[PDB]
Amino acid sequence: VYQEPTDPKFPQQWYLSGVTQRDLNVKAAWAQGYTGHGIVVSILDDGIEKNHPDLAGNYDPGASFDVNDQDPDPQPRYTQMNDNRHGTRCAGEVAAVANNGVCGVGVAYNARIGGVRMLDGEVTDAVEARSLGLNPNHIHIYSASWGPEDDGKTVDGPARLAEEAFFRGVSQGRGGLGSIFVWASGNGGREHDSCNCDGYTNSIYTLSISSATQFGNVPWYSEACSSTLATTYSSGNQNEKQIVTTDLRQKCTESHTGTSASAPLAAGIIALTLEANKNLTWRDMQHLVVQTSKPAHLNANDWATNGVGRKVSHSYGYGLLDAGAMVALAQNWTTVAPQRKCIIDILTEPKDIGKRLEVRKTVTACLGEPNHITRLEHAQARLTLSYNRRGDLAIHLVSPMGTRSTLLAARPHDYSADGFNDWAFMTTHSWDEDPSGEWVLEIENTSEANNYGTLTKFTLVLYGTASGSLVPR
Amino acid sequence: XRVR
Ligand SMILES: [Ca+2]
Ligand SMILES: [Ca+2]
Ligand SMILES: [Ca+2]
Ligand SMILES: [Cl-]
Ligand code: NA
Ligand code: NA
Ligand code: NA
Ligand code: NA
Repeated sequence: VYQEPTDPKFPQQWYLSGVTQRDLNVKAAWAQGYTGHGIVVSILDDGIEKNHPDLAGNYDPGASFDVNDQDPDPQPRYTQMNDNRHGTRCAGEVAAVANNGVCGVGVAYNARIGGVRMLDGEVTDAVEARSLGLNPNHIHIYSASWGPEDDGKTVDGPARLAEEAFFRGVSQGRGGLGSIFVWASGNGGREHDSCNCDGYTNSIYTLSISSATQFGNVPWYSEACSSTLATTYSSGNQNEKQIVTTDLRQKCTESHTGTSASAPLAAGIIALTLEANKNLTWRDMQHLVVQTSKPAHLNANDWATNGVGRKVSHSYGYGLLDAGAMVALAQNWTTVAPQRKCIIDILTEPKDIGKRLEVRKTVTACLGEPNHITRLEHAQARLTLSYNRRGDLAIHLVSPMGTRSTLLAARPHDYSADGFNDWAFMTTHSWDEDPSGEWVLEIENTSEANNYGTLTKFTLVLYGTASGSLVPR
Repeated sequence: XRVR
């Protein structure tokens, strides 16, 4: 009965549906009746062309604002270089209109789509906070294809107002269920960047999304880290197809690329999922992504099976999003229990790093207390350390179930002598594991240089629950 | 900072 879209470029949207199974399985969700109706997505970027032929029918002024100029109208600033095309391309991936003879279709082609014009100017902490906290009882899902510089040297995250916006959003947004923040994991692959040095992607309040090429490979721009949750298709080499979306000046493009394209596709899939169950909390959504994402046919050299039998990669998280499986699992989903937080101060004295440091600690994860965790969600190793050349460090964290998370890989361009100041390295790779037992932190000098430094604080922060486990995969 |  379901008739797929007839838009002229829909046949070029290989990542939405194909016979090849190299797709996001979105048509299967459409055929179950989920196309985004009633869900509101906002693109936090350089503006949205609200009169675009393939966006106008879905555009939502209530999902939109211009923070750069402080007015309601997020229209991009037109320039000769077309610099401000980026948000319009992201918007079409989410919610381009279907069956209208124009371009292709959004993942959630009946969702309402808005944009916050906030990148076209100085992006201050207050700018980010006003964008992340925009209309949080109207907007369901925020999509951000931007972040700190991908030079492979920067360690940067949200400052106070932005961090407050994340916490207010997941606590009080969406009627108390929590705003959904979707983040692009980054374009710093060529610089050997790590998305754990990015506090937006590294945050537990964002779903950080990585990219795969059409042929199932790790793209040149991809950043590996333990905080990534899942993956959607994006661009690769010039023999691989790219992303089809709305472009500036009312055009259609078939050459949208990079990490920027992956987050909007995830945001669309999450919109379909919210339509299938509007009562999902922000943590529910991350559970669904973990349980339904698909490693198969994604190539990586670091696939590992965690303690509950799920395959996980630092390039891909739990793998490709599967929209059909998301909306199917969402329908009868039982809300997860309230989030518990167990804070474990590991060190009794500072430790010289030297060539290599290993810190072992057996934990009870708040046994006997209301924050006892037997089912891990996110885990953080909040580290304070000094070191003479930060990019020579590699840091690994091993869970009691034996899951080795790379918190930090070598960054050849990171010459900083600033160390880390209570930086909350995050891993998703031990999701649903029991965190009781021996944790191991490994810090090593990956260069031949005589480096030196001291680890002065290691707080292991565990989030999760104590009920509801599934039989391991 | 912040980059697209
Ligand atoms: Ca404006
Ligand atoms: Ca269309
Ligand atoms: Ca980065
Ligand atoms: Cl917290
Ligand atoms: Na709440
Ligand atoms: Na995140
Ligand atoms: Na254990
Ligand atoms: Na052991």
